[PDB]
Amino acid sequence: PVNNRIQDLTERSDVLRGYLDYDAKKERLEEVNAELEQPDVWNEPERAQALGKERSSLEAVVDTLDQMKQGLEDVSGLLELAVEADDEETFNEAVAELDALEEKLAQLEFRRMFSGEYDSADCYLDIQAGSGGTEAQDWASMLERMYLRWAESRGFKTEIIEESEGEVAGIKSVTIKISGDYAYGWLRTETGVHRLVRKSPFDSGGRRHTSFSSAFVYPEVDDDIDIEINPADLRIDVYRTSGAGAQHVNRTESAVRITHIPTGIVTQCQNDRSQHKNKDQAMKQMKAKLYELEMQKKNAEKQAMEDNKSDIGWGSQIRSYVLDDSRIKDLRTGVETRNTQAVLDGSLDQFIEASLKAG
Amino acid sequence: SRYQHTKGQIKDNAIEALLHDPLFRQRVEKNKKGKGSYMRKGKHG
RNA sequence: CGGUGAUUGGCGCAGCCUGGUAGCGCACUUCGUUCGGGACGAAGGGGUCGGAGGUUCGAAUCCUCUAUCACCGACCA
RNA sequence: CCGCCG
RNA sequence: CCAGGGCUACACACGUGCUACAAUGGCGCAUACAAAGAGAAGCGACCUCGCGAGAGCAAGCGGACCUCAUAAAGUGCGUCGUAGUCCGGAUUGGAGUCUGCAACUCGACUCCAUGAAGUCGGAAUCGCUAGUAAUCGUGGAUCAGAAUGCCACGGUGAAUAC
RNA sequence: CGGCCGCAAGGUUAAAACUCAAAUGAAUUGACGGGGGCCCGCACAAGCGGUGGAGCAUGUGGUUUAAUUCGAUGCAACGCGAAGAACCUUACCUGGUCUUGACAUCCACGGAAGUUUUCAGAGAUGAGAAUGUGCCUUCGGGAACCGUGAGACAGGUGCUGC
RNA sequence: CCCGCAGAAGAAGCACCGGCUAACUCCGUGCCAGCAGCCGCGGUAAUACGGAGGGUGCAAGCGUUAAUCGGAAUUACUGGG
RNA sequence: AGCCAGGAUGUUGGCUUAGAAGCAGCCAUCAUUUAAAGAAAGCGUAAUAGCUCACUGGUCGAGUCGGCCUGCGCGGAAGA
Repeated sequence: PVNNRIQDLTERSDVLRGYLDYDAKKERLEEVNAELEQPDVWNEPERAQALGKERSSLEAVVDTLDQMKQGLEDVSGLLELAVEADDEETFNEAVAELDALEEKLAQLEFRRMFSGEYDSADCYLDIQAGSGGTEAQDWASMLERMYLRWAESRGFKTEIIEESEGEVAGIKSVTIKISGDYAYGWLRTETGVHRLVRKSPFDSGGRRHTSFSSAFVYPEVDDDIDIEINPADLRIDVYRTSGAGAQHVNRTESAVRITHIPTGIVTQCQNDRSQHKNKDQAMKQMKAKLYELEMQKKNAEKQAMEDNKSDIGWGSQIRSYVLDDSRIKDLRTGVETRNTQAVLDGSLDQFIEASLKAG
Repeated sequence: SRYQHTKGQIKDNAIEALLHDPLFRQRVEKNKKGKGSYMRKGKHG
């Protein structure tokens, strides 16, 4: 009857405990309040509010699970002792304690895999085949069918944007937009190199290959809301232009220099006869030069952050897909499945949910 | 430990540059028997 | 700054002056051919004409305004 | 006569 | 292990088939000529009922004898008059029969009504040289039921190979 | 590179770092050739009728699905495994149940096997209420079958046809 | 150097084990970790990786590295094309 | 107007049970004790404390407080 949820709430209550070190969170907490046993923490309020911010996190994480620790026993214990009575008011009161625990569980589910910097926004997959010829390209499209049969099965919407098909079979690249709610939160554990071992129908020898394919998940965000700065932050001078033709080049202050003191770049203009046009041209010229200092601010972050991803070693070989030997092994979390034709064409929640709990 | 990759100063993508790098080249194996299985001396003797 | 002449399918261009009906090649789709891909052949499909408003019964076309691009003139002290 | 590739 | 469901889903694409697009044809009446198989919780005459699928009754036969079982194209006679038409038999509505515990998903068949595309088929492409191709029906296996498939049988019967 | 020679083009002299574990020569057996000669099969040619367009029947890919079980996928997969999916088949799906088990062997205890129906449940199962109590005597027992417990183990249409 | 004293008493490692080249199996791992003088091993039944048992070699040493000649008739007078 | 007094309570007000006890904000903006005392106008606190002011008595002893319509004025007002 209702024992299938009683058995289900127990198994997903201790995986949260094991993948947070439930005994060792109270270990850190008992170190936290030990410093709060000292009275003189109030002399350093930059340190003081840091400790109390860590305290309520360590309190509310274990207090959701410590009330869950009694909660698994007594809600079962309300029904397993009054199955002797078989009372109908007992079924009314059991489900009231139940969905409260199911709310405490699911808000602690969505606590850790929430998580940070527009993680709930919509998404973009960008799958490539890489190297290997046809067989790498036939595997780039099996990943395309795999995620499109997964991400449609959990209530999201697939939108193929850019696509590069193979010469003979498969695809060279695909770039989908997969939109829903908490789309990027389910797909952020997919950025990696998916390794396929099987025997090609496209090879003439029927030999055994080991192909690789990327699947780069990145979330969406708005790019630029960028306008003119406050004019107090820019200094405008005028001067006589350097040139020849008459003393018209050497009588009027028709040049202009707009200097941007939060950066220090000097946009100038001598193009026109009139100062009001030179100032109008040099102002637009500097907003172009404030685009490029904000592009190079973004592009330097794009290089510096992924000189780290390049140097991780082994370039994230995540999830060996060894179809010929009929198994599949995730790498950073180690979850193994014997069903290959189920993980192909959907059913990726053994791999995703077990990797959202781990870091 | 680190990995000295091919593509000097990778800009954008941090995972689709290495996919062309010979760390992720296609490992294809040898048959036996199979179109390309001649021994001449095997592993032993 | 004015003045001149464009914006037509995924792309490159016709038709626009002369108001009623939008094509050409390439690319795409399906089929055929081949062991397979290209090439080749056979079928097709695709736009309401930069945005906005006028004139007329009716606007891709005719006026007017912008929006972008291209060319030209910006001279004498 | 045309007939490229694996 | 069990009950219901699915393998019968359907914007689609391909293969292999059957039915056609008619007049060397359709329909109606009459009438001639086969071979090969199968049959016992099976094949099921005659008779009676039902327009029919079938039912009731009740012989015979584990069979060269009893049943399935009237061969169909053919031929005689009449009509149709070259029209999407008396071609086509799709889809569908109603009423049913049988098997089976059960026929909604999802069976075959009969009756009445419905009357779709199709007027010989682009590039292409397949099979066959003789009782073959083509056409015409018959039987069997699997099987309670459920074939245009498969596997067998005989009817008519070519054209062409320089 | 340097020198010498040349109007020039360039000739002549002539390295090294580095890199590979071979490069090569003649000849043998095959295979291939838009090389040659000879020869055969519906291969072409000469014909006949198809397929490709239409509707349906069936199989497949894709898509859908809770599942649309799995295998076959150039020729040599696609009316193929299937000589027959309403239930069964059936391996799949959703839910309801079971653990020495649906099937096998051994041990210990019970019970002759079975036959008649009720009730609950979708059924599997969960109790009943009834009836029967034999073939060979060690007469702590047989054999046949059923129920129960304990562990060896059964079970697998799970994987690899590389 | 000799005599006497006690007590088997204080005293065995290092390399290798696919072929060359003497000496083989089990387990772990699965083109990974690693080996390597050359050819090459490792892709799930690895005598080649790593460990174990066994064996072979040398032995107060045993291996690696470097250098030299040898094999090399591979600068050949001996002794080549 | 000064000067002396009080300036109460459940009220840790839920709130995000990290805070707002009046003090960043949603409401509500009550009833109580009251002669009065905002379920708070500044200060002060991560939030509670602590210091005042509204409001309330004593004191004193006669005029006082904020707006309207206007007359003349001041600042704003730095050049070779």
